[PDB]
Amino acid sequence: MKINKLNNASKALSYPVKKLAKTEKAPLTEKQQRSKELKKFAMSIAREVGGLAPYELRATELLRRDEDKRCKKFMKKRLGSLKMAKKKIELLAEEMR
Amino acid sequence: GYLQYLKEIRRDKQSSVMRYLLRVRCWEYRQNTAIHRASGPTYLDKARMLGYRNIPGMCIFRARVRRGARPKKVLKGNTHGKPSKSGVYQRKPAKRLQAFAEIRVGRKCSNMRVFNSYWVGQDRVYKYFEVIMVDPYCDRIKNDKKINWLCKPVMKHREARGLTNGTKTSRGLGKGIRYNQTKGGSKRAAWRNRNTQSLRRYR
Amino acid sequence: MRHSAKSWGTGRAMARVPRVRAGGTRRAGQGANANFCRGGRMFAPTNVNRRWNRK
Amino acid sequence: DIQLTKKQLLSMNPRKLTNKAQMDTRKEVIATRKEALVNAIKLPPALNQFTNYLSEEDLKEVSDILSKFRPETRKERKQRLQNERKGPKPIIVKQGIKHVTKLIEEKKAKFVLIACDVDPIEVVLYLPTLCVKMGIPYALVKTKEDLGKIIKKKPTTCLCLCDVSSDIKSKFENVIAKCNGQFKDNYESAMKVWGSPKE
RNA sequence: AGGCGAGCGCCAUGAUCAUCACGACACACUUGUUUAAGGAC
RNA sequence: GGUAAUGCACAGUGAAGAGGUGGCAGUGUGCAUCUAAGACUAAAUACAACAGGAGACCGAUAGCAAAGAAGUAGGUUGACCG
RNA sequence: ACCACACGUCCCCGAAUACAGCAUAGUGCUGGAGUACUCCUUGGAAUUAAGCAUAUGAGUAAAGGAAGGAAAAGAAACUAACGAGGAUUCCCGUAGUAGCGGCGAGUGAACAGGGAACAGUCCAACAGUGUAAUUCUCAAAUGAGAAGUUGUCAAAAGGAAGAA
Repeated sequence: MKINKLNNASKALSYPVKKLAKTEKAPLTEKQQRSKELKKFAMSIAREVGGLAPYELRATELLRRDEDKRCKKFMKKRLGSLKMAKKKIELLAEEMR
Repeated sequence: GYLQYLKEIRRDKQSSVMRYLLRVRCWEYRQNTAIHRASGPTYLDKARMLGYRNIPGMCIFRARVRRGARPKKVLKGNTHGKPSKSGVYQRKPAKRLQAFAEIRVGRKCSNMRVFNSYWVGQDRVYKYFEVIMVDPYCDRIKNDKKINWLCKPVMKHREARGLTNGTKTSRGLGKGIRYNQTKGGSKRAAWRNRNTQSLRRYR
Repeated sequence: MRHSAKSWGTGRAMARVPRVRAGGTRRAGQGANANFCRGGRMFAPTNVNRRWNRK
Repeated sequence: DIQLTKKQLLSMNPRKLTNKAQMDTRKEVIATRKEALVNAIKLPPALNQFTNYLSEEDLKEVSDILSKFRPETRKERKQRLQNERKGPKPIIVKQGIKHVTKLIEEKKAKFVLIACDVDPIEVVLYLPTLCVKMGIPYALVKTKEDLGKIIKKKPTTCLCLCDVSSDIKSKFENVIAKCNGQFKDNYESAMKVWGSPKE
């Protein structure tokens, strides 16, 4: 059997290359900026025209009573992900302020 | 532009305006016959993502499907076999409910090709869909440069062979280790490649 | 192996070979599938999977 | 053959009309029963807006201004192109939802008309809120056909104007003041009242 | 924000969200009472 | 094969514009790699009827059921059988 | 005379239709046959476990739908942790392995490494506003009308080779 002869320490070694730095892409052109602005604008109009959904109302009500941990549990069960819940709570909080 | 505003409103399905419109439209769809022709698309943005234009030789039809799982077709629950294969209820279909809509529209509109389909509503009993159809024997279409491909003879009855957006999803196709069951083209293509004995000349 | 055949079983004063189901012809009741039968199948039929070449 | 009365049509069950001969009647049963349902239930504030529109008198006043900026016909267009370029840039009234929304967004548009009887409505639903945010005046008209007649062609969803000839300026300003009264000035109050069932 | 027994639990009543019967209308749904009858059952 | 879910469905519930994955459940945090929910695509691969060429194959109880007017003579109420 | 190549003629029943469903400005299209090979559904039991109920045979048989000379697939919400590679399909191989399993009987893949053949592109998001510039019909040598603003319209002839 030609397997499992080296230790983990010696398997971790590596050859000394010379690396190339990554080309950063930070510049964003004028036309790309206007494009992003118009999309964010459109998102405002929808919220203005049609308002909040039932679970969003129930959520925001709990935030007024400082029921932070109840709101957390509630949102987790509605959206599934604990990450989506943490994000949606932060967006709702900012809307109320 | 205009199509962006429509997208954002169509996504808010529990806004007051969308609850209003879903209620009134689902009432009307159920008073009509089970497959009927529409005047135009209900949602302009969605139909245009999927390839609709308002030119001669394209149409929208609308279809309804009954909801829930589909029971085993046996009398009195008698299956004549082993007990692990005796269940009748809680058996779920392999294809989406959408796939049934596409298959039935294609039978009725036999002179035309099924392009794509989308959701338009639900209630306690039915689910409702719009199907985009094209006519390959039409001078306008034969000379188009974007949908002229549908006239190739291989494009007959795409829906029956699991090739449309609604019918494709039950096949299990994809890229990576999570889809090893379909390496080769399909489940049956993988089966053949795995259950064959190769007998070379010199051996 | 083409024909419809079945054994008559014991109690008929005949050997229990499969026999041909028919009527109207002399072929009725004749002995069908086995290697010891006229028009039956050969023992261990020759087959393409044999090893033809040699190393 | 015979025209059925309103009472009859409201009585019939559409699902029991089944023969090929009966299809036109099935259509009429559905049409009348839908009307009764929509009058019975409350409208959200945004949909309720399109219940308020100009009088036939105001429509006349507005049309009698706008008609002087009619678009070119194909006959006119051909002639123009055989001749050379001459004179100043024309003023023309503009049409179609795609162009209008662009001109609102670019803050080019100066006054806008919108039609009410549009199906599906989601095409025009957002225009008043966008007009209020950009600060452009507007007015609502009953039918798509009312608009078609102004520009002497097929019905449309909306019309727009981006410029004013000095000749017209006095009348123009008065019209805008009338419109602001019925429409733009009232907006913030309107977005909070639900449409009552109709008596 | 009131009252009782050597701030405690117990007894008063005043604001905040669901919510179970009962009424009275008509719009879903039901029935050849059908230019009609029921009715959120 | 997919093991505290590999893929596919049905009912409830239901996102974000930024998200998905790194074969063992969870929470946090850097790092690497990609961009789903719309479409098209040649060549290299598979195999009947019908035609052509070959063979250490069978030689009229064999070889296809059938080397002649063979799916024929003939038979089943019938499906079918020969 | 006779033969070989093509054409003309081609009774009645049969999808069998003076019909059904459906599209266009209009002309029209579908239906039945075939289905070895390819794609999509539905779905057994004999048998093995020396009994048998989970499991096996097997996602096989049977029954339905559909297409072509092939069909399906296909240009990474992909692998990998190397000093990394780079669409799909096929062959050699990893491998009767990692694992699944009354952990019994039995089942069972992937990347690498060596090759055959090689090719990349479209729609939406996002079309001239000093004028729908776009498609179709009839006339005419320059007019009438239909579709369309709930959005139309984003360019080349051309050739000698190769094979039967």
